[PDB]
Amino acid sequence: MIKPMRIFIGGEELVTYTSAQLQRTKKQMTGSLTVEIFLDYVPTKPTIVNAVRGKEILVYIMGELAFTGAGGDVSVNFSKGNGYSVTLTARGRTKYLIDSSQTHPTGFFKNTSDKKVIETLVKEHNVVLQWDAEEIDEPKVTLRDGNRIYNEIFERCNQNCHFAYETRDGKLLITDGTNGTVGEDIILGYNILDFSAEQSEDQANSQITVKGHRTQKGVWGNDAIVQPVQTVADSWVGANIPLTIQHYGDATNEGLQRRAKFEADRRAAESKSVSVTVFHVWDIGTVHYVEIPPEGIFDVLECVSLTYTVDAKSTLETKLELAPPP
Amino acid sequence: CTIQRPDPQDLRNDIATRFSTNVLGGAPIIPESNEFYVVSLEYAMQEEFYAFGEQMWRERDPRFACCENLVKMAAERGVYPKPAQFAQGYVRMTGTPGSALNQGLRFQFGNQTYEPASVVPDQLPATGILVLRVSAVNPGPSGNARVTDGTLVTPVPGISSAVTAYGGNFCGGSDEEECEQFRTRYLQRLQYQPRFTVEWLKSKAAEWPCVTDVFDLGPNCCAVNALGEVVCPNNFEFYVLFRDTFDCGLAPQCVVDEITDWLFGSPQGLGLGEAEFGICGKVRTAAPVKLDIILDGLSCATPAQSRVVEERVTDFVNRLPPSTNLTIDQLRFIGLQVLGPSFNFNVAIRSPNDAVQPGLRFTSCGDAEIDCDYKACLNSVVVINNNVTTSGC
Amino acid sequence: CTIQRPDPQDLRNDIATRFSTNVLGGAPIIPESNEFYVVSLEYAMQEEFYAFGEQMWRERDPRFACCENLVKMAAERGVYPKPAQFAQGYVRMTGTPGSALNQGLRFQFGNQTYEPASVVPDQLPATGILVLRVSAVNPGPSGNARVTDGTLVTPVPGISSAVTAYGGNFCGGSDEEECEQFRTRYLQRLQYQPRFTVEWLKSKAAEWPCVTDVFDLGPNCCAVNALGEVVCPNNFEFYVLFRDTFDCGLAPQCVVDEITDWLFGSPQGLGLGEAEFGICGKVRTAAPVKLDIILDGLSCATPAQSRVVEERVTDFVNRLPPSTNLTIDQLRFIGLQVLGPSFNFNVAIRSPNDAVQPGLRFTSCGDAEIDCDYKACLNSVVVINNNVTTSGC
Amino acid sequence: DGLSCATPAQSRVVEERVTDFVNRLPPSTNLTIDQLRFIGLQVLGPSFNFNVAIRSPNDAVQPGLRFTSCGDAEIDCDYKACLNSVVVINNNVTTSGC
Amino acid sequence: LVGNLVALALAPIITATEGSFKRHFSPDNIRYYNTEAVVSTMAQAVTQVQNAYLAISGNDTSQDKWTTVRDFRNVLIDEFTFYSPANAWNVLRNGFAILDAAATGSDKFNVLRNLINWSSTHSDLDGESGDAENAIFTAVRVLSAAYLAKAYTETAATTVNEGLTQYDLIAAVLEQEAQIAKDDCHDNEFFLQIRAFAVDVARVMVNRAYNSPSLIVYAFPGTVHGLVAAWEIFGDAKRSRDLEARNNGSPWAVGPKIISERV
Amino acid sequence: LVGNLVALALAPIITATEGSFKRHFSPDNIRYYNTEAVVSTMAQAVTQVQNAYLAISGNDTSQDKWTTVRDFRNVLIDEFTFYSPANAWNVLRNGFAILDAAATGSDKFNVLRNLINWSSTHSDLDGESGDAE
Amino acid sequence: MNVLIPGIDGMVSAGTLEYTGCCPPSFADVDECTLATAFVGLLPSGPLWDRPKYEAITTITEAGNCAACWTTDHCPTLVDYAVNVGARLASVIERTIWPAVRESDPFTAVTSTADWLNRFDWVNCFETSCRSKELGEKTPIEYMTDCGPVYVKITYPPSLQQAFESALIKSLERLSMGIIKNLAAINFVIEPLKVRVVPVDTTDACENETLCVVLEKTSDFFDGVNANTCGIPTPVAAYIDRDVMQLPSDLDKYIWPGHMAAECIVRSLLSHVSRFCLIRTEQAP
Repeated sequence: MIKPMRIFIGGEELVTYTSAQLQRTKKQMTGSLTVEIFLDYVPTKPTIVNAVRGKEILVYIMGELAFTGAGGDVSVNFSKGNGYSVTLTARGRTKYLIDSSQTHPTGFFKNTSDKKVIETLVKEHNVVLQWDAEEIDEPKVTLRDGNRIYNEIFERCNQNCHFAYETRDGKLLITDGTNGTVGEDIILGYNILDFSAEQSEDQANSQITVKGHRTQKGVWGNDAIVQPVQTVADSWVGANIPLTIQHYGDATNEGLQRRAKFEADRRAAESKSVSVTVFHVWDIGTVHYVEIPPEGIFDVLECVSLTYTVDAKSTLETKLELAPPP
Repeated sequence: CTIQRPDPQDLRNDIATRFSTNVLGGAPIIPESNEFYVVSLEYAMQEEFYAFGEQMWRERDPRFACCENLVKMAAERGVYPKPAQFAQGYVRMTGTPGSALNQGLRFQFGNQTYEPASVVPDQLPATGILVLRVSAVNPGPSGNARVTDGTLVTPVPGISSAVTAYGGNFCGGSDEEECEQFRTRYLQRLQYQPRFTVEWLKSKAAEWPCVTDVFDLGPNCCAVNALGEVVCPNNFEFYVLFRDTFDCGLAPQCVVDEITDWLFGSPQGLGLGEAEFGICGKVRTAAPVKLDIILDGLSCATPAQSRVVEERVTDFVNRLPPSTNLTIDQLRFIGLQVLGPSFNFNVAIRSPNDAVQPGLRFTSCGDAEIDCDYKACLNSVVVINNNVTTSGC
Repeated sequence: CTIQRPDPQDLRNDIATRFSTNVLGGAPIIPESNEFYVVSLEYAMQEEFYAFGEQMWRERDPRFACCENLVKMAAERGVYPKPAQFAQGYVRMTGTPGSALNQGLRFQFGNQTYEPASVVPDQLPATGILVLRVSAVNPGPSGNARVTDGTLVTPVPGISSAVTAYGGNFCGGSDEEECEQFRTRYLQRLQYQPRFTVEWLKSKAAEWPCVTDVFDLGPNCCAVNALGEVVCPNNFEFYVLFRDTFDCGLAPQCVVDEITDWLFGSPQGLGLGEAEFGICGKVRTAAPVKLDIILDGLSCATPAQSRVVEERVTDFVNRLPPSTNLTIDQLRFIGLQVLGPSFNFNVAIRSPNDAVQPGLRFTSCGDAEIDCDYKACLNSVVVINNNVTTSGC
Repeated sequence: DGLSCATPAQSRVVEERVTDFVNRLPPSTNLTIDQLRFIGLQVLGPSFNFNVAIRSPNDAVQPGLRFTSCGDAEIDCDYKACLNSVVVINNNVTTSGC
Repeated sequence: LVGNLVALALAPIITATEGSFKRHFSPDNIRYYNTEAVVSTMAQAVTQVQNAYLAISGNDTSQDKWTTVRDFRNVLIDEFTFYSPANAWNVLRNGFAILDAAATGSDKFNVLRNLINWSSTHSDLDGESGDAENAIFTAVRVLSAAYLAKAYTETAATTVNEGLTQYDLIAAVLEQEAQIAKDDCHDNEFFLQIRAFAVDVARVMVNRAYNSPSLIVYAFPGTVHGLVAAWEIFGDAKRSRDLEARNNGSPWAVGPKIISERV
Repeated sequence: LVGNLVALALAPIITATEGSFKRHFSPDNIRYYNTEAVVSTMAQAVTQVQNAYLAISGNDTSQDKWTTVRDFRNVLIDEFTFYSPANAWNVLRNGFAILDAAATGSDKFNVLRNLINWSSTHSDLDGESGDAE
Repeated sequence: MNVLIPGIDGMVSAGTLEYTGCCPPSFADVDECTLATAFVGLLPSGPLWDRPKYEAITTITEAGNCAACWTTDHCPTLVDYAVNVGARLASVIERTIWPAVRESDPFTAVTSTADWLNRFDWVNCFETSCRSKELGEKTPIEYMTDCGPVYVKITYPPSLQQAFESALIKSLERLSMGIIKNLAAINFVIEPLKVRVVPVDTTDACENETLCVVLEKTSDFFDGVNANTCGIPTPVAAYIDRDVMQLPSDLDKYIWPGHMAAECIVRSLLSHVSRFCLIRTEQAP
């Protein structure tokens, strides 16, 4: 059987979905399910509705979990001729972290670690954290009053390189490397329905200089105003394209270099973007060998994104966005 | 080997004979032909077969088996690895009565952070004092401490910031069990164990809070009758060391007496405690004998070697069991194993201010003979650097 | 870990590579040629090898044995399937004292038929009453029944043909075990190592037919913990009750002597019974001491509370351990729980008809102090009112 | 002296280490007692009793073999300590076996 | 929205168990000389669940175990925790849920079956005390039966008789519990609830045994190899591994009747 | 799922060699009068890999070539580095990884071949010492 | 009534289950001839394979090795290669899988008994010069010299040592299962060594010193071990004549290894008891 999906809003195995698009990504905290239901209306018989606006779903792809998290919205349309459709949208369970507002009493974490400040910024909405990077210590953590549960995490995992995204179970994964799990060697002429590689040069940078200030206890004057600096370099770009991305917490040498290398991996991973459309419908961090000789790719790349699409007519295709082989 | 691994030549002869009797109808084989090479491959394949069978036998042997397989094997016999432990203790806080309390209490003791274990009462009791069971926040041996005063991190209205460690110690903190220690603890359960109750009692007494080490009766504590023959003890006695609470880890008598009461019962031998029926015994402690150690000739070495030698000799003396001599040869071996065998290095064991101590005698050879119920204690390790270095000056 | 049966396609790819490199000098394996069939045949051999290997290695795992490889591999370690067990109970016969008694007696209770499970004396005792421990002739739960009056199948001269079971209690029948009820009880007797604790003796003595509960000694018994020149306790004594079988739950010496000979051994002290080697003991019963409780001031409480207090007092006094005082405080506190602090409720303990009984004294506070090898058995709880109150009106 | 009260595996290990240390001793080098005690202090631990002694076979005199004040065998040039036999013995009573 | 007849819903039976537990468990309304005994029995039940989890997790190194163990210990060491029906029931349900989430399928069989045996006993106390202890035992046994059903459903049936035997075991346990909860009109309501959960587990386990893989018995003339049988049935010899878990018989002689899946 | 049979995978053999090395190398469990010899053998092997890298890099000027050389000295100067199997194996594996990443193809032939000749000897010590070497 | 047979927990009663039916065919079944001819089924079918697959006869030579019978009208094909592959396969199964499955169980090990003893950490009490004095004044294997006894390491015959080590391993495996220390469980544990512990006293002891126990032999024959997969373990004698093995004269006339191992095990089990002899008696077959 070609059958990939079987959606469950709660146990109701969707059998009417006229189309579907499921997107997973590392550049963000969530995903985006988008189902299309029929929903007939006979204007004499009784009709029943479903006002879910929050009733929880999952998308088992090809006999395996793909998503986990109709919370998004209901979008009942109309028309005379092809009307009566219902687009349901469903973000990832790590969402309220995105649309909430921090309500922690204190506001001033003292002598804490980024892991802990993240555990208490999440356990207010029951989103178990899959911490798999490391423990970094920091003296002063003051959250801007009611900023956002997601802005603060993104800020706390960017100044110490940590990808923050969501898994297939419904958890928040704060990683530092890859998800291992290597796979299919996509070769040009073997399965690529379509490809598009673009390694531009307007989004690269030779030297990244990180400056800031020291926020430790007792440290003042020069040792907290003058010294903290670092200059990391990407010996691949070319000419002197300098930069200065300033730091915003407890600027240690390691802290400086680490924020620096984080951005030096962001800019790197944006300077070779390979979108491939493959055929039939597990790669949110997977590495694959890719072979596209005409554009000179013979290298091992990491899939940043993954989009399954369907439409009963001509579809079932997967769009991957990959990660550069520096 | 464990299967058989027959003589190679014989195996190849048998393979060739089978191939000739079956395929070629009994005729020998032309060397360097298709059939010769076919025979050689088969042989290689059967050699790999022997190997695979051997290792499939090995993968079901407690001693040589991957950790995962080891844990799966031991779960079938009742041995499970030990998880990580959080420290524990009691905190006594004070303030004005009637104030409000919440579950977000966190205490700062030294450099560590601690949290309530039980449910915090809604209001501070009318006495004005609250005693709370408290566990550490980070698992491992770091949570263990010996402190008496601490501060409140999260300030609460009407509650003074100063809190006290009720008891003065935070026991229990331990780390996860490795795979090799778990292997050697599992393999100690299947093997034939004489005097099983002695090891059982020791492994049970090791679970008392803050008990760091458990030792048997040392050698300087045997006993002989009038006839001149060794007497075997009819009870079960041993020593314990609380190495992170008291000085040298030696505890006062009341603590070890309570440990005895908990382990054997009162009266002992009736099975009221942990031990079985008809098991008497006694947990003991020791008295410290202070010793100075002087290392001469250590300035000739690189700073790394000097630092590591001092660390190792301190560690050795601190972990020396009670009722055991601190001989010069042991310290000298510790120094030799680092500095090399042709290095000049002399050690000396002295008493502070050359005073006489009970249960300490300096044999002619230079050792420190230590009587029963006593234990060596490192007063100070001093290194005598008379400016001697590698190049004059 | 490490090594495992290879993916079929990978196995064949490796066999083909070896065959083409070590035999055919590197030539490809052209399909449908004789080398294609030879490679297919070698791959089949290796597949059969790996599959047969994984088969027996499963046949030796107790969690997946094939039953008969489970009944052995477990009868070599001493774990056997429990068969259908017989029911047991107590009968009581009467006749002319001194009558001749046979060994092959048989009793008819309803539809069942029982036989003496102990040694039958040569003659009827002089008192004229003889109690016996019988067991069913056919196994199974059907042996468990509730019948009181049975007949003597074989008429014996000078013996009444009408016997009575003691409480119509025949307890102990059950059925055999299946292959799945036996995996557990095997795969679990492999995780626990027996120990000889007091819990062990107290749960072993409860296996006897129709022993409701077993108590340790009491406050008023005095125990000789050690027997013979020895430095550790080696004596242990009990108190068993047959509540729903005997009067007040006390059995005569004849039955507890048999329990003693079964548990601790015939020549006591040599490990011939179910007890450890060298640990003599005894299973002693007690004598009933009737007590008459007078609850003064319950009549005024609503009938529900009075019924509750009665059914709690009678049940507290029934289950009272032998050789333990029935203090007045313990009885008062049963009324304070249902009646509340605003009730007046006095409790008195008396002997029936103010008669003196062996082993009964009254303390200065009114406590019924019981000398040991005795047990407080309820005679009748009576309610009365002498203090006037406004509960009426 | 004092090995029999150790696990047979430990005694076997100490014997196989002593037999190999003495065979490989460079010529004209004293076989000292400290170098032997260590071969025992490493596997037996510092809680075990283990004394070693060096003697001439049948207490006979050999050319170029002297004994120091501390019990070490002093050897002259052109002479090398070759092992005759290593012997285990137990004379000091203990409670190891009971 | 089609139904969901491939899966068990354990929420209604757990709610009914909560009701029947809190109805017969109140260590503040039993005689004072029995509360300590009842509460010790409750703590012993929680200890059993703890041991189950500690034996099923094994090589789980993540700090989540490291906490769950500390939570179990902090609950057991305290003294006033089990004197309230709310805390006791929350501890019991959460313990069973954590024991569930630790493994998948067969791994959780032996453990859970031991639990069914532990709570297969009856209480000797009288009146209300015995009713409280029996409520403890009944809660444990019914939760174990439900979670063992959920464990059976998570793994594929190797033979129709195997799936039916597993269903027979679980249905027998549930009928035993219903007869207990109906003996002298203890609670009629829990009897009805157990009956409903029994018919649900019946539909799911029977569908699993007969229809999850559609097992057929192929009739081969004479016994044959594993590879040849697989290739003739499916047209794909690599599926020979599939014919070994269901058929007993040497790999070179499987048959002459071979159980396999539909084509 | 096509397999790039155009390519060698070195990860499995590297992990296997790691296991086989850490099984027979414990310089804390060998006789005291051979530990120095065993550790010296290890240091000499790492010196061979260092000389290999220096002979293959040649005209590399980038600062990575200055830091790598500094790290080789720093690891060979210190004494207690090779007394632990973890540090020994990590040093060896990273040294080979750098020797690989220093050139490409033909260039790395003679150098690697010399190594195969150096490690084609056997140990003279006995017992566990011979096993460690 | 029930008739109880000894067990790891005293005297339990035993029973029998019904013959279920499913038990995969085991090693005993595999034979070169029964699966040499089977492998001929793996070839294709057609006019090239029909006749040869029909004329496939198989015979047994001297050393097993089921070969094909080349009558004087043969037709060399691949069918005989398939006979060859099947025969091999049976051979490599019988020499690679049957051992290493026979050796993983203490109750079937044949060639790995000394390794099993090294696993069980079994140490002998009679073989060390620092033995306990309560073990007797002169053990059966110690001869006398002016300065005390001298133990003599005995090198038992290979078959006898194999049987003795196998019995010791069975008994150590049973003991490791945690017995209770009564007399029935002890006797069941040490049963494979063909030795029984029997008390000396009759009257209720528990009031007298010296509660002693004598060791009594239950047979003059260790049950051996069969390397094969079909047969019966060949029994060997469990004793040694001192004069035949040419040992010093002071030793006992007959030396029994099983008796010494059993005495070690029981003296270690009942060590915590304070008053217990063990009177050893010289037992001639």
